[PDB]
Formats: sequence, structure tokens, C-alpha cells
Amino acid sequence: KEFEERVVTINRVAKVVKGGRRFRFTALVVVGDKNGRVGFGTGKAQEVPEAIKKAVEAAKKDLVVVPRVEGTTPHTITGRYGSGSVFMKPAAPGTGVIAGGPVRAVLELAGITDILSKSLGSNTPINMVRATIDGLQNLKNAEDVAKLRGKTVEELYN
Amino acid sequence: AISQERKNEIIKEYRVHETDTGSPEVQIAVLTAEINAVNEHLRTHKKDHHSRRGLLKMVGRRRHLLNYLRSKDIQRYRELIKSLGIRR
Amino acid sequence: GRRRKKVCYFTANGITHIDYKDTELLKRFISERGKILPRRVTGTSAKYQRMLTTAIKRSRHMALLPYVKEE
Amino acid sequence: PTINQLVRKPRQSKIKKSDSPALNKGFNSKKKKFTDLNSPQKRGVCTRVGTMTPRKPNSALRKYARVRLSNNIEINAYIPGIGHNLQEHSVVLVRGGRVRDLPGVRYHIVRGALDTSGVDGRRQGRSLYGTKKPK
Amino acid sequence: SERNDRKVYVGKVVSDKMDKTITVLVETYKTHKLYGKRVKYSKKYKTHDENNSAKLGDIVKIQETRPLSATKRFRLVEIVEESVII
Amino acid sequence: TMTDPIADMLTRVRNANMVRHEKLELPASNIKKEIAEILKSEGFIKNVEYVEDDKQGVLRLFLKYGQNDERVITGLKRISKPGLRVYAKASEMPKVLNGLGIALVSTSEGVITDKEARKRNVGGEIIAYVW
Amino acid sequence: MASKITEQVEVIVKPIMEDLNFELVDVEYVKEGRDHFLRISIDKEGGVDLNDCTLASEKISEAMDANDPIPEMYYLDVASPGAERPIKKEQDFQNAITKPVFVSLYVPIEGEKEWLGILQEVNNETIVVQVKIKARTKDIEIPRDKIAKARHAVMI
RNA sequence: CGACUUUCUGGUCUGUAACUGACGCUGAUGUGCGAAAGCGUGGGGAUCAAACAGGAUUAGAUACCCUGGUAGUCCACGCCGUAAACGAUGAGUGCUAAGUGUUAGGGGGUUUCCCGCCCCUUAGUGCUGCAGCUAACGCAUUAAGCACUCCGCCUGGGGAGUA
RNA sequence: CGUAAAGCGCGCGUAGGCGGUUUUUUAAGUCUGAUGUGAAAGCCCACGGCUCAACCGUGGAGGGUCAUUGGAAACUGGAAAA
RNA sequence: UUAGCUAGUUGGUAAGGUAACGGCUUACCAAGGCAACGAUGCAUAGCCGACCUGAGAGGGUGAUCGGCCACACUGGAACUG
Repeated sequence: KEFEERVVTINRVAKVVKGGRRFRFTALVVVGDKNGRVGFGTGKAQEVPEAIKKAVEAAKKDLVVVPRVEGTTPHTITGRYGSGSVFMKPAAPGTGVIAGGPVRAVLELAGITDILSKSLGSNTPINMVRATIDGLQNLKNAEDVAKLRGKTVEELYN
Repeated sequence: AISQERKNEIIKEYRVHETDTGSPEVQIAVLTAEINAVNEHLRTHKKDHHSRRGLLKMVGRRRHLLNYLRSKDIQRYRELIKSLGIRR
Repeated sequence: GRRRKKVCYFTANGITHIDYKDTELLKRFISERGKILPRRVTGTSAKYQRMLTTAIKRSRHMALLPYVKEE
Repeated sequence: PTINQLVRKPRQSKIKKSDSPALNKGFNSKKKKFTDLNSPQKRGVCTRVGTMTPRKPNSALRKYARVRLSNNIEINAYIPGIGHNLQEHSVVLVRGGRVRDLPGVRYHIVRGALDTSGVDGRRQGRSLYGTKKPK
Repeated sequence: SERNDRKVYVGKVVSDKMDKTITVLVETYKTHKLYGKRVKYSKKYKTHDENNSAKLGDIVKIQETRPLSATKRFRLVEIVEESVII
Repeated sequence: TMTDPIADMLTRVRNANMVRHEKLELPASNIKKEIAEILKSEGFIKNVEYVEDDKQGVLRLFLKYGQNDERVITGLKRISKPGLRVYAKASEMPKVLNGLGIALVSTSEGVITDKEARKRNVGGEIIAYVW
Repeated sequence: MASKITEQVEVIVKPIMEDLNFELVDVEYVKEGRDHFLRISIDKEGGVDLNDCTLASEKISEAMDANDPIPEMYYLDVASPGAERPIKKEQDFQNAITKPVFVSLYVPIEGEKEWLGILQEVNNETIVVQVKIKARTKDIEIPRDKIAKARHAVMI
């Protein structure tokens, strides 16, 4: 979709070698539509423009669907990856999406209105936003199973 | 030692049906004879650890079989512990 | 694997033997130095290998076999 | 743990100990009864003053002093801050603070309100350093 | 005061080593605050058998009638299951 | 010891979920039979079957995977497990993933689904969560 | 070693009394896995101002800055102690007639021998302190022969 | 826990289903068993062996390089109960791609003993690896995957296993 | 607890922990209401006053793991039957 | 790093005694009676309603205010009503 970049930070990774100490400005960008699509990316560079270039290029490739109702997930689940797990839940309107900073940016690049959420386990942004993308890729909808199950909506339904 | 000779000898009697393999009455009789034999061995084998562990587990399992015979039955248990003279 | 040696030489023997009644089969069981051709290079199953080995080691203790053999 | 052993156990936390032994007056001046008073301040005197030296490169010479508060419990405490007019056996107020200067001590004096008078030449002591608004 | 059920307690007679007095152990179990699993716990009840007619293993109900001695509180109401080796 | 039937039932169901096959059978109980019928009602088990043999008859399940052998359901777990005899009254009925997620509950008459539970409003021992 | 630290005592006792004209009553060093802690009790006047500690510490540190026969660098603890002193000699008690002292005497009270009083006058072994214990006033003659431990105390 | 043997027993499993009818479960307390050293006693001492000393070395030399010898090691029981007893993988339960062995089993067909083959599991112990999961490492039917009753620990480092 | 902190050294086993398949009863639980009964206030909700707020007040809600009884027999626990 | 407590104690007998109750206390006879599911001992403590932080779970707290309990220099009493 319309690619909207979202980097988390720029770490310099000093790959010190024989002699010199080569530090690469490493930055991971997440590219999304904030309207039902998002995708993360990784890039190791020596500067902000090179890093954003490469990581946005990587991020716009892999995307997601972000199935929502009221612009919000029809269900509630939690995301987990490598002990960087995070928890998610919808929220009543006007309350706003609440989550830790970086994963909050992830979910606004999914474009949600009101969410119960909080980061857990690891505070490393990469790991926790990866648990986040796992969870978001593990969303479904009532119609999906109303098809999948022979039974339909309005009898076994959110 | 024992083998099935004295086993069957002492199961000839307490079998609710002579083809049974539960109803530990005959079976606990076998266990009684065998623990007696292994205790003779233990008096022969003054120091070890196999006789100790074996007697532990065997007598405990037979004890629990009795407890069952006291829960499953109420008279068979006593009549054994007076006839067999074990786990009274 | 595993790393045992040839079997089916029991085409006229088995499953349990001998222990001692043919010194010549024992000539082929293990080495002749007193050292033991391992189960790695003897072959029969650890049950039969172990029983044959204790047979030959008894023969050593039985003087039917030398414990160690010289040259 | 298993549910039963969980029941026959409290699952005790790892509750800490206050690294500031701030046992304020409590029952010190009657019955000499030990009492965990958490007062932010007790009045008391530094019977002796001193000065340990820091190592290189930052030879930021820090000065200490041993003090007794209302409970009169011995401790060697460093003085921070620039400027003073007190001496041996001067009454001093000590606040809880552990700094990078020297172990064996976890408290610190405060400037401005007692014998260790602060300096009103700076503007940071506008609400603190014991000194009034620099007017 | 029979309208008042007093304090009846079905339970087993555990001892009678008192003059005309027995002890009924009536079993209960209390909830856990954090958890919800428990085990059976009870309160022994020094109780007056009118002639120490009770026996060990006697499942029996009783009746709070009067403080009869030290912790001797509950009269027997009816011997339910006076038992011997079963 | 096979302490709980729910636990082994659900762990082997999740194992089949991983292995992506449908035809599997297992020693049942009357409750296992009834809940398997509830499963076929839910659908994600395309077919269930019960016979009798030692000791309880083998319940025979034949799953309804997705169009591409995907779990129509997402998650599955026991609730009433050894030691934890956990009950839910009329209002104590939970709603895993609301209607989409479901859970049978044993009640004073029998085992009923979450829809039945909040429908006839008889609580009971909540059994196992599936979503 | 102890001989070494004594040598530093003589070499650095020069500064102390050409700088702040103090005298070191001693220099002793304690160590806990790092540059040890040479506490030098600097004397001169009794009521040493903190500045009179800062400047003296400057002097002694500069003195040893170029002087350290001891191979490693170490913490200089520059101490300008107060009048508080262990009273072993009778003159130690005589000087302290102004200030309170606490003593541990062969005849204790309530198990332990240590008691603090504020001296009113000097009377050989006998004591006319305004000893204050449990908020109690009195002049109690503590026999020095009883005294197993005696130290001049803080004035508070 | 390996020289051989026996003692009089403890345990191992294939198949077995024999049938009372859950008799099962881990297991606080308790509690046995238990490297080595050490040691009490009573012997041995074959080594070995601290300490040791002769003695290099060097005022010093046991420091080590010597020479011998050395408590004890070794026999009787206790004390010893401790360790790297470590997989820092409690036990049992049963599920779950494979390839792919073992250690005993069994069966079927396969063929002269298929022993020869294959394959099915029995019950373990492999290596690679589905999935899964771990920071990583890797396990992965013998999970570190999935679950379940029951035990203990862990709470920064270390202070100090020490008081 | 595969390695950063954690599996005795390893046992036997008392209590106890949980409890196989099926058939009934029980209602103990369990669930499932009715009762009495949860000072008050605060407590949440609404609302009244105080300019308003603060605030009290008003009522409601909430508030037992309490006792009792209505069903119920899935389940665990019994009871019985294998 | 709190495991035995335990003798009017245990129970009854008779007396008394109190609103009652009973070792409640006397005399009797008898030996109990509790004890790891932690008695006992020690520290400590007013109690709760309530309150603070916590999404909550929870944790923590226990100012006035509601009540309940304990005390009134110290101990030993008792008159009164």
C-alpha cells in the first residue's frame, strides 16, 4: 500500500576489525499504511539517509492485512517472540490506543483507535515489535471462521 | 526363592475364582512367602543395599494390597491377617 | 550403526554356546594375545558377546585359556 | 510450583532492606528504645571533620566528617558543596545520599540552614542549598 | 431450646479417655486466598458421652448444649456409626 | 498416570493441528463422546465416531481443517485440570474470544457449550478453552 | 610495610609543620582490595576547621604527589580529629575535665560497664562528673581501678 | 557398579491379559542408601602418600628437583553423608514429521535358521532433523514441543556456605 | 532450573496431592435460584446543596468465603455396582 | 536458628462459687490433655471496619471516624453500687 516508513532508532554497531573499528549506523524501519497494512524492515548503514533508504526498501516488501472492526481488532490476543512478548486487547472508543512507545508506533502504523496493550518481557525494541508483528499476523475475523466453520456469524461470533 | 511351585501351592486356597489374577489374597500370600525368603537371604547377606530396597518396595506394595483388601473387603483382610499373620 | 563385527558364523551353532567345548571357535572369538578382540570386531550381540567373553575369561581362570599369551 | 506446595507456602517476595540506616529519633530519648523513625531530618552534631583524598585524574578533594544526630549513632560522612564556616563539634544536618567518592558511607550533609552554611552567589540555591532566593 | 439446632456436628469419635466424656473430630476445609485448593482440617470436640458408650471410629453427630468442662461443649445428640475393626 | 482426560485429549488435538491430519482416534469417555459430538456441531471436526472396546471405546475423530489444511480454530486448552476443580456460575461464565472462541461447561445436568451456558444460565465446572 | 609507612611518616611530617605547621600524631593505613587508606591524624590546634583540613590535605597531597616510595598510589585520609580521646593516662582525664567522658569500669550496672558523664572537676581516681544516665543527674565517683576502658567522649 | 566364581537374593524386559477390580500417583515430616579424604577404635600396610627430613636451591630450604620414608590410603565398624554424586535436564503420564541406529524382544511375510530381509510396535539408549521453543547453544519421540498430579531450589554480584 | 540463580547424591515410603472405564443414588460439594443477613460512612452510580470545585448529603449500586431452602446429578466427592 | 507442651492440668466425683458454665476453685479417684495440619517459645502487635498505590490482580497501610478490646505511678486487693 502507500508506504509510510517508521524507524525505531539508529544504533551504531562498531564492528571493530584488525586495525579500524568500523561502526555501522543500524536502523530498522517499519513501513505500513496505518489503514490495514504494515511491514517491518532492517538496515545497517553509515548514516540516516542510507539507513532509511535500505530499511524502508526492505520494509515495504513484506506487509500485513491488519483485520479490524471499528478500526480495531475484532478479538484480543497477545504477541510473543523470544521472551519479548506483548499483550493486546481492544478498548472502548475515545479511550485511545495505549502501549509502550515503539510498539505503540507499530500499532498506529496499523492505525487503531482504542486498544488495551502493554509491552512485556524484553524491552529491546526489535524483539518486542517482532512479537507485535507476529501477533498482528495472527489476527482473524468472525466471517473468516463463519466460512471456515460450517456455522456462520451471529450464532458463534464476537 | 520362590518359583511358581510354592506360588501355586499357596494360591490353591484364597482364590475367589481359581483362575483369578487380581484378588491379592493368594498374591499377598505369595508376597509373604517371598519376603520371608528374602529376609532369610538378608540374614545371610548381612550388609548390602539390594535386599533393603527390595524388602522396602515389596512389603510396601503388599501393605497397600492389604489396605485394598481392607477397603475392597472387610472380612477377607482380617481372615488373612489372622491366617497369614501379616499386616494385621 | 553400530560398530559390531560379522555374524551368521553361527550357521552350525547358537544361540548360546559353548562355553569351552571347542577351543577352536574361541580361537576365532577374540585375539590370541590374551587381549580381547572387542565386541567392535567380534560381532555377536552384547548378551551373547558378554557370555562368550566371560566363558573365555573363565577358561583363562580355568587354565583352559592363558590369561595373557606371550607371543 | 505444584498447587499443594504452593498452598503450604507463602511464595515469599525478595523484600529489600533500606540501604539508608535512617533510624531517626523514635524512642532514643526515652528508654533508649530502638525505633524505626523515618524522619527526613534529625538535629545533631559532627564531632569531627576530615578530608580523604581522591585519586587521579580528577583530584576533586572531598572532605568528610563524623556525625551524631538525635539518635547519636556514629558515622563518617562526606561533605559536598563549596564554601562553609563550620568546624569540629558543629551542629549539622545530614541527608541521605550515596555518591561515587568513597564507600563506607551512604549519607551527606546539606548546606545553608545550619553550621555548614551554603553560598548564595549562585542561582541554583534559589529554592534549595538552604539559602534563600538570591535577592 | 430444641427449636434452636444448637451446634450439631457429624463426626468420628477419636477418644474416650475421660470420665463420661469423648472427643468428636468433625472435619472441614477452608479456602485459600490466592489459590483455591485445600485439604481437610477439623476441630476436635471434647463431648460428653453420657456413659462413655462411644467407640473409636464412631461416626456421630452431637449437640452444643453447655460448657461442660474445659472445651467440653457439645452434648452427643445421636451415635450414628459406632464402629469397630471393619 | 493419565491424570486428566481433557489434558491428553487437547494436547493430542494440538499435535494433530501441528501435523495437519484429520483422521485420529482415541479411547473416549461418555463425556469425550458427547464433547466430540459438540465438536462436529461446531464443525472444525469434520466427523467424530464412537465404538466400544477395552476399556472405554475408542472415540474416532476426523477433523475439518481449513481449505488448505489450516486450523479453522486457533487455540485450545484445558481448564478443569487435576487439583483445579474450577467451577463457573451463571454470571461466572467466560467468553473466550466472545462467540468465536468457545468452551463447553459441565453443568448440574451435563456438559453444555458456552452459548448454551450463557443461554440456559446454569453454571458449572468450566472444562476447557478452545479458540 | 610498617617500616615503610614510618619512613613516610618522617618524610611527610616535615610538610605538615612547614605547611599548616601541624603535627601528625600518626599515619595508619587500612585496606580493602584497593589503594589503602592512610589515615594521618593531623593535630596542631584541637578545633580544626574544615578549611584547615582542606588546605592541609592540599599540602600533604602535593607533598606526596612527587613523593611515593611505595610503588602504588593510595588514598590519603587527612584527619584533623577533635578532642575525643581514649583515657588511658590520668592526664588524659585531667585535660578532659571540661568535656564529657564515658568509662567502662569493673563494677558495671545492668550487665555492661560503659557509662557517660560530663566532668565538673578533676579529682584523681574519684569522679565528680555530672554523669547523665537515663536522664539522671549526679556526681558519681567512678574508681579508675574499676575502669577497664575509658575514653573522652563527644560534647554533643 | 567390571579379574573369575559362587551366596541368595534385588532388579531388567519381550510376549502375557491370565482378570480381583483403581488396587494408582509423587511424595512434607520421617527416612535408608550411599566418591574420596579424614578419623575413632582394633589389625594390615603392598604400594602410594602428605607432612617430613637427608637434601638441591639458598642465611633459610622442608619451598621442587631429589632419597627414603611418611598419617593414612589398605582390613572391622562407626564417625563419617560430603564432592564435579553434574545433564545444575525430579518422577510418572500420554500425544506429536522424519530420517535413522543401538540394547535386549516378539511377530508377519520374506527365505535354508530372514539369522539372513523388511516392517510393526515392546522398553530404553543414539546421530541428523518437522514443528515447536531457547538470548543463543540445541533438543526435537529418549523434546529442552505439547500438556497433567506430586519435590526442591532459585530473589544481582558478592558479601559469606561464611558468620 | 539445556547453560546467567536453582534438581537431594540418590532412596523407601507416612500423611497428604490428585485421582481409570461404565451403572445408579447423594447433593455433600458443584451448580442454581429464594430467605435472613452483610453497621453507618467511605465505597461506585445517580443526584441535591454549597458560585463551582473542594465538600457533605441523598438514594441507589456495590458489599459474605455467612446460615437456610428450591432444583440438579455433568463433574469431584462420596454410597452402591461392576 | 521456636518442638515438645503438659498437672487443676484431663475428666468426673462432692462442696462452694458466680448470670450461668465448668477446676472455676477446693477434697476424691483416675491419668490424662495438648504436640509438626507448627502446640510450645520468642519478637512484635491494639482489632477490624477502613485507607494508599496498583487496570485490576494484588501489595501495603491501620491518621481522625464507626465500633470492639487493653490500660490509667507500680503491684496487691477489696467497699460501693
